[PDB]
Amino acid sequence: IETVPVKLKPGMDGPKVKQWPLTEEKIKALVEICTEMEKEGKISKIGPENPYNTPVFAIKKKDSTKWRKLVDFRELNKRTQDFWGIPHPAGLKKKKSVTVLDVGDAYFSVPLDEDFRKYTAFTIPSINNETPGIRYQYNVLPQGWKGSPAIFQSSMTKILEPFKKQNPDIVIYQYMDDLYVGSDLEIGQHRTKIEELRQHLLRWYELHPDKWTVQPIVLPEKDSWTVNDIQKLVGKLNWASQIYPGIKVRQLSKLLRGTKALTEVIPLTEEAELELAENREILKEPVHGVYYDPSKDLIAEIQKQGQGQWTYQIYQEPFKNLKTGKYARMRGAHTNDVKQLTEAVQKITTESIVIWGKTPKFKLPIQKETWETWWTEYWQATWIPEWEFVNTPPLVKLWYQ
Amino acid sequence: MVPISPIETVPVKLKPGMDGPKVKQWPLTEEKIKALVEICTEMEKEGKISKIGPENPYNTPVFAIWRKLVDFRELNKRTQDFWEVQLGIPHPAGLKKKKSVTVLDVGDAYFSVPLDEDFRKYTAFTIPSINNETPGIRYQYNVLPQGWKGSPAIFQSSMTKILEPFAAQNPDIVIYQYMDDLYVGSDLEIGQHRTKIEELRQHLLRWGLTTPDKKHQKEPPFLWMGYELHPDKWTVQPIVLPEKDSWTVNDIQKLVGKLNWASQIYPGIKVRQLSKLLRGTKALTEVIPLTEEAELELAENREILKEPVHGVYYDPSKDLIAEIQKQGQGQWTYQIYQEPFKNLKTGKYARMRGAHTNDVKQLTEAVQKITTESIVIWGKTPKFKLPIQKETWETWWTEYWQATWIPEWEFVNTPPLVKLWYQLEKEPIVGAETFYVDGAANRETKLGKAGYVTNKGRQKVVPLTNTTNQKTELQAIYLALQDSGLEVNIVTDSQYALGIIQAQPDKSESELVNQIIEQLIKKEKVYLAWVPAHKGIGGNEQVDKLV
Ligand SMILES: Cc1c(Oc2ccccc2OCCn2ccc(=O)[nH]c2=O)cc(CC2CC2)c2ccc(C#N)cc12
Repeated sequence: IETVPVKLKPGMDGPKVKQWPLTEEKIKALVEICTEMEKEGKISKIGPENPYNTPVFAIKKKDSTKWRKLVDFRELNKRTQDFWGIPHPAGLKKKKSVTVLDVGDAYFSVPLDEDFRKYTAFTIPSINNETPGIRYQYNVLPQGWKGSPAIFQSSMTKILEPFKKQNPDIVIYQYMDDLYVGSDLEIGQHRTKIEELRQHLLRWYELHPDKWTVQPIVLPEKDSWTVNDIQKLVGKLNWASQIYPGIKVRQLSKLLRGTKALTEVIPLTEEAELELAENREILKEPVHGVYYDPSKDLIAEIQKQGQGQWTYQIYQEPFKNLKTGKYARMRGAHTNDVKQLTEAVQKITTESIVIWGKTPKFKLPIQKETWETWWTEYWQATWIPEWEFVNTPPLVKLWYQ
Repeated sequence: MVPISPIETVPVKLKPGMDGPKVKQWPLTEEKIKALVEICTEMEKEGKISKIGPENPYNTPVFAIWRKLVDFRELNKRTQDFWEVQLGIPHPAGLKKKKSVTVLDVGDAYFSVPLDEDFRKYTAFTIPSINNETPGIRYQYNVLPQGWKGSPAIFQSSMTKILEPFAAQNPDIVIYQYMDDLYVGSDLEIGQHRTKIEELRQHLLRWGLTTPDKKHQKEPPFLWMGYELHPDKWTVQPIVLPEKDSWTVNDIQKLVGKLNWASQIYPGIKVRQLSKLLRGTKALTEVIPLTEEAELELAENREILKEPVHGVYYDPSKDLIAEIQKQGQGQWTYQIYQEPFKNLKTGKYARMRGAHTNDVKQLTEAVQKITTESIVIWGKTPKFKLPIQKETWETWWTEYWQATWIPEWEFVNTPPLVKLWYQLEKEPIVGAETFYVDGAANRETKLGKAGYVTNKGRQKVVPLTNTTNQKTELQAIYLALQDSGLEVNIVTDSQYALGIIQAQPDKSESELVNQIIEQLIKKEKVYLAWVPAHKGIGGNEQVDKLV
């Protein structure tokens, strides 16, 4: 009910990001939504004296046909001053289950600092540039802005104070417009407790971190090896030697002596079996000296494995993986690679939010134009991470398969 | 006197840390001075400007060309940034046919909208006196000055705010604002349409805005932004292609711009051979001859531009179709239409600057471009007709290491068809010979060797001059492809060669890569395997090529 002054970083002007084209149905949905919000005072129209702009588009979240309004506040977020910190809950990732709630509506009750409102301007575009776009700015705390949770932290703490005092075994975390609730109950008791918390938030996405861990490097176990089998094995072990110190491949390369056919069976010598066993024992241990640095960026790499299978690695230093995984979920994206990649980006980003409380920078195996053309059609999250595009096919593909 | 409605001003400020302009006034001839005194006298009579005292320290130069012209370049440098919604013009192919159409220009556009009074003191200018024997006459603007940075945006926003209620209470008509003109269209009967035009100019008159009282000075066909708009169709204004036996870089730029302009309705325009000459630009004066490909290309451009072609208007009740054809040398042509041989518009796409490429990737990029253009113009993605079999696309995207997607499309059997020219095996081949390849080069002498040793005892080492490591690795693979049967397993350590081949090109700028592609096309089965170098892997002989 009282506005807190908000400013920008020194020497930085407001965002001036071009609005990209939208389909007619998304434009109509945003027209209806923004009209309703204008009748409720959440946004107000602006004149040409406001040169700032932030992209906007429309989505449809899970299990809902209602269009939702999504603002790409990335540029404004990184141009907004740093708000200060609550240490990340290191036990949220250790809990048995976590449920994500959309507490975005609660932001619309808190007014926004007047002098800052000119920086949240956005444009509903028109088809074929026929008429001028409909320009708005926010009067209250907008969803997607990084200052909205920072400002609401006191109010949110006051709201959840009884629930936190009631169940000390339930971890509560907040990121952007989402509230993460970790516990160890039963799925039924979990859902009933979530209904209790959502009505507790009313009067004022099952995710199990235990079923996801880190993945070791595994070598084949065969009774007969071909020249090709041993060539691939030596390639993979040589690659893993960048990660593990003691990997050696000389006794296995000694078997390849000569110009043999690739399909010819080669029996393993005893020295070769010994070297392979030592390499197994080395791979069974974790990686040497792998730490998380909150001052550094998180990098995520995604490889397409085919047949709807995808691998990913989150690291900070090359060969120092903080997390690895393999998203192979099939949910109505059998014939669309971009939809699969987008859902994978969303899941990986969510995991990254749970573990470290921030999003990673993605390296996407897709051409810039395809992704930029289609990614908003399958996006369902309220946040947006950063991404770049790898254009050279990496060789370490099958080494993660 | 009927009370006119007020137009609320737009608060304007200067850029932060800057002050108003202070530019010395130019010396003018006595004739020019008298002319400016008459003009500014009538203007002050009309209320556009007002005399100011000596307190105002800001000044803007003025000239007479009689017509008064104020040079606001410094104030434009010192004025804040505005939001201009004129970023890209509407395309005629996006318009929808209307039975009746009317153009209403707004006379005295910027001179009918008031200026923020706190900002008027920055628009001060002086008229020099005769012989400079008296103080020059000081004036400031009360309305939007033409040539000032903020006039278009403020005028457009004010006009929008005025037009909102009339458009709200008239859903059966369509109104467009553009610069100093309004364009109104409706499918009503001509009498009812003219009536609603009278109501519209009355509603604009309630705010003090005038329209053409006579028969509207512009009737079809309308000439606008290089376009011809007709009652039933649209096209581009006739082209003007200069012909001179000595061409410059600037003339090549103008010719390229004009051909690209004509390509939006004339299908089949090609501009590659003329655009290749723009390498090494920034020198507008030059004499660049043309090759036979460029001369035949421009001759074909005159051949297509020989007879006029028209485009139709958009009908939302019918499907939107876009069809693509391959032209060769990275060139692609497309047509967007709703009924056969009645194009909404046309266009072309040229492949990006790259070392290697294939036709499927280029077709994908053209599809993305057409999709974005279609979302701009019509707000939807069209259905595609593509010269590529469903199975070919299936194999491509299922085996491609990158993620890719094409929206809803169907196969059209119009040669040349896009196809996959080779497919590498996933597992080694039984019964096929195994070629262990290797190459190496001396960094100083540029001398190298490339060759192979196989499981059947076949061997070859070839010496090479003026080469590199990468070239000798590619050369080695190529030697194995030349001397092997229709089925071959190949073992290399070249991460470079594997990087090139795993990108699946069907055409390259490197002749060696193209010869490799031609060899792969002739093969029944090829399995390419990679091993680490210098790891004592028997077979892979780095020492055989290092001699
Ligand atoms: C009359 C007019 C424009 O006219 C229209 C105004 C309102 C709705 C549809 C309109 O045209 C639809 C297509 N069309 C076009 C011409 C014609 O005779 N009949 C017709 O059905 C639309 C634009 C498109 C641009 C403004 C958006 C114009 C642009 C320039 C000029 C001139 N001079 C006139 C314009």
